[PDB]
Amino acid sequence: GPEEITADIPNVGEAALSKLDESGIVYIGAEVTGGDILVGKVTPKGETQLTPEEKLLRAIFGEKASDVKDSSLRVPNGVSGTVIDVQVFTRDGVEKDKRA
Amino acid sequence: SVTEFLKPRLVDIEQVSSTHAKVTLEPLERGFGHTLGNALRRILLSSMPGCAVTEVEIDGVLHEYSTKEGVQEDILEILLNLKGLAVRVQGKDEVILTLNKSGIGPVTAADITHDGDVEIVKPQHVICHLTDENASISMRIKVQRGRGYVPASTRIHSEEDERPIGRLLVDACYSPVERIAYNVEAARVEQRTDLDKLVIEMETNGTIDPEEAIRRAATILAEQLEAFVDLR
Amino acid sequence: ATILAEQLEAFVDLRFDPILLRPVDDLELTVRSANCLKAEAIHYIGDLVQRTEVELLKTPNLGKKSLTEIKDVLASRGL
Amino acid sequence: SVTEFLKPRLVDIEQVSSTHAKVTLEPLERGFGHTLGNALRRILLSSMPGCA
Amino acid sequence: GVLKIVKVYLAVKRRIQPGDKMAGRHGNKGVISKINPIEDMPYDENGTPV
Amino acid sequence: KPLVGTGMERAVAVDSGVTAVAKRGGVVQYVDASRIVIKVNEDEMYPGEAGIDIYNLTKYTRSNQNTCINQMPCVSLGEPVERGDVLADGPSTDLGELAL
Amino acid sequence: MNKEILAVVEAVSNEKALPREKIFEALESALATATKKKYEQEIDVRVQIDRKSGDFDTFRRWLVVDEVTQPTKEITLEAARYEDESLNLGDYVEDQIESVTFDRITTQTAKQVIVQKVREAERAMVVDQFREHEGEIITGVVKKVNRDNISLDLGNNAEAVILREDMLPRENFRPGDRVRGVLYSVRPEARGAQLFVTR
Repeated sequence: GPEEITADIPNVGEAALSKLDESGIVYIGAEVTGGDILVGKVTPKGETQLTPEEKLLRAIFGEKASDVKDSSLRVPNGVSGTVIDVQVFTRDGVEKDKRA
Repeated sequence: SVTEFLKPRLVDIEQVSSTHAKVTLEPLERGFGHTLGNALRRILLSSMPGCAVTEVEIDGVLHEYSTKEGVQEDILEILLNLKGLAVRVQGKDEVILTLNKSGIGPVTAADITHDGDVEIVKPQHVICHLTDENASISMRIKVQRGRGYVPASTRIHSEEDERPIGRLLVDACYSPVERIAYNVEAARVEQRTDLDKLVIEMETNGTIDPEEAIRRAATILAEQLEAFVDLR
Repeated sequence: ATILAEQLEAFVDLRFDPILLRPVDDLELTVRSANCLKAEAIHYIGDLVQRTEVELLKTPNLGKKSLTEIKDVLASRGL
Repeated sequence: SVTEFLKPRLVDIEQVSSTHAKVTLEPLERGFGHTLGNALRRILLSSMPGCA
Repeated sequence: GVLKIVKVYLAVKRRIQPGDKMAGRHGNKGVISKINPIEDMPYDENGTPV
Repeated sequence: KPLVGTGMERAVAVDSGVTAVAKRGGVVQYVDASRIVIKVNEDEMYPGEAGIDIYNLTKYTRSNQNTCINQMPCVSLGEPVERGDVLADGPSTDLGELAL
Repeated sequence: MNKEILAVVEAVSNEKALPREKIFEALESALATATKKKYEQEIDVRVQIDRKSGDFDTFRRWLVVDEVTQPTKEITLEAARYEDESLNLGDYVEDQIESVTFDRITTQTAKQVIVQKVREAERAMVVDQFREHEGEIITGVVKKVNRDNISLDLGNNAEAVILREDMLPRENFRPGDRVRGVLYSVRPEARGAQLFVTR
C-alpha cells in the first residue's frame, strides 16, 4: 500500500512529535538535532485495508503496530541546525497536503 | 627604609571622553609599577563584569536566517548590530526592553523604551533601517549581566528549558573593556628620585567607570592572593 | 604574597497600587465593561481589588462577554 | 553569581630538600595562573628584603 | 513509483576552532593550533593586541 | 574588502552572476532586503511599459558545496543608479569588489 | 463532524461494555478536556452531544464560589439577576460555542479518554458480575508472578490481582498452580486487585 505523511507515528513520545506540525512536517525555524523527526512517514506492512479496526483500535493494546511500520526521516547523527526551508513536490492525481 | 614599602594610591582620573580615560597611580617602588600594572591589565581584559544582550524576540520573525519586509538589513544583520549594543543595568541582572518603531528612517538605540533603571550609553547607535512608510517593527530584547564571552552554543547545550520558535539567541560579550595600555614613568616626591608612577589608559564601551574597574581588579587580585598568603 | 596584597590595601577597599488609584478604564478592558464596572459603584480599581467579587451582573446593562471580561482582567492584573 | 571566583583547593607542597620546594595550586581561573606566577616571580626576584 | 517528495534545508552556523585550515593568498597554509585569550597575545605600545 | 588588492576584484565580481547589476539606469524607488524596485530614467524608457524593474535577490540558498548564497542590498532609497552599477553584493563581495 | 461520531460509536466491538450513553459521556468529558487545553485558562465544561438529535454544542460549568483565582470558573454567590440562573450555587450556562475538535490535543485527549473509559467499564462489569461470588470458591489460572503481587485469569476478560497483604503468612499461591479458591472479598472501589481471592 502507498505510504503517506502523517503526524501519528507508532511508539514515539509526544516530545518527538512536538516539533512536527499537524500535517507531519517540522515547523520552519525550529531548532533540531540528531535523532529528531523532521518528517513522519509510515509504511504499510503485513496487512491493511481494514479501516473499522483502525478506527476502533487506534489506541487499544494491539495498536496495529505491525500494520504500519515507522519510516520517518531523521536528522543524521552529529548534525545540528535550524530548519529554514521546506519544499513539497506532489505528482498529479494525488491530493495535496496543506503545507504545499 | 628597606623593610617598609611606600603605599601607592590613586591620584588622578583623567576622563578624555565617554569611553577613553586615563588613571594615575602614585607612588610605586622600582619594578612594582610594571608588575602590578601588568596584573591589572590581565585582570581588566578577562574579569570585568558587564551587561550584554542574550536573547532577542521579533513578532514577525521566526528564525534569524529569514528576512522581514520593510527592513533594509537582514535579521542576522540586526542581531549582529544588537550584539555590539552597550547598556548599563542597575538594580538587577535581568532586563527586558521593548523597541517599537514605524516609518521610514533608521532605528537608533534611543527608540528603546527605557525603564529608568537601565541606561543607554549610545542613543545614536543604529540597529536597522525601515525603508517602507507602512512598516512597523516590534522587538523584545533580553539583557543580562556576566563575565567573559558566553557563546550561544553553550546556551543551547545547557538547554535549561525549551524555547518557543522565534526566540533568537545571540552571542554574549559581557566584557566592557576593549583596550588597556599601561605606562611607567618617573615620579618626583620628597627628593626620592627613584619612585615611579603608573598611567593606565582604558578604552571601554562606557558602561563601567574606570575607577570602579580598577577597584574591582584590585579586589579580585587581593582575593586571589589571599590563598597564597594563607599557604594552607 | 603579603607584600603584594598589602600593596593593594589602598586600592581594594572592599568587603495599594498605582493602578488601583487609576480609574477602572485602565484595566485594559472593553469600554462596555468599564461602564459595567462604573455601574457597580466601583469607579476605582482599588475598591474592586480589595473587596470580594460582588454585584458582577446585578447592575443593569450587562452582557455576557463584559461580565466575563471584568472578572478576567481583575484576576489577571492581580493588584 | 558574578563576583564569585574560583579558589585553589588542592594546595600541595612537596619538599625536595631543605631549600628546594614545589607548590601545586589547583584549580585557577583561565589565565589567572600566569598572572599569579609572573607577579610572584618578579616580587621574589627583585623585591624580597634580605641581608647580603 | 514515488508520489511525494519532501525537502528540508538545515542551516548550520560553524565557528572557527582548532584544526580548521587557514591560509593567505601567497600559498602559506596551516591549521589553527590554539584559541589564545585576548590578554595573552602580544601588544604594541598603544596596547592593541595582534 | 582586501586592504591590498590587484584591482581585478571589480571585474571578477561584475562578470560573475553572484551580484545584481542594474540593467538600466534610474533611481531606487523601493529598497528592501528581499527585493529592489527601480524606476528607470526618462532617457532609457522602453516604449509602452510602466518603467519599473524588480530584482529579487536570492537569500540563503544552498550552493553546490553546501554553502549559503546571500545577496545583500547595497544602494539606498533615492540613490541614483546607472547601467553596470552593482545593486546588491553577492557572497564574498563588498561594494562590488570580490572579497574572499 | 457528526458522521465521524456515529462511525466511532457504531464500530465499538464491546457494544455491551460501551453503551451509547456512557461512551458519549466519555466523549463529552474528552471534549471538555480539549477545551481546557485550547484556552490558556482552566474552565471545566460539559458538551451534551445530543446523541440522537444531531450535531453537538458546548456548555460552561461555573462552580459558584467566592474565589477570584481562575476567573473562567468563578461566579458570585448572589449574581443571579439575568441569564436565567435564579439559584445560589451550582448555576451553569450555555455560553461558549463552536469548540474545535480537530487538533492534536483534542484528538489525543479524546482517544485517551475513550480507552480509559473502556478500561473502567470493563473493570466495572467484571466486578459487578463477580461480586455475588464473594464467599464462594472459584478457580483460576495465574499468568504473571512478581515479588509483591501476582495475577490470575478467570475468563471473559476477567483479571485478578492478589497482593502480599492478602496472602496469609503461611499459605501462598505458587507460580503456575491452578486451584479452586474461596472469594474472600470483592472491591469495586479499587481498580487494582479487583478480585481479592485467597484462602
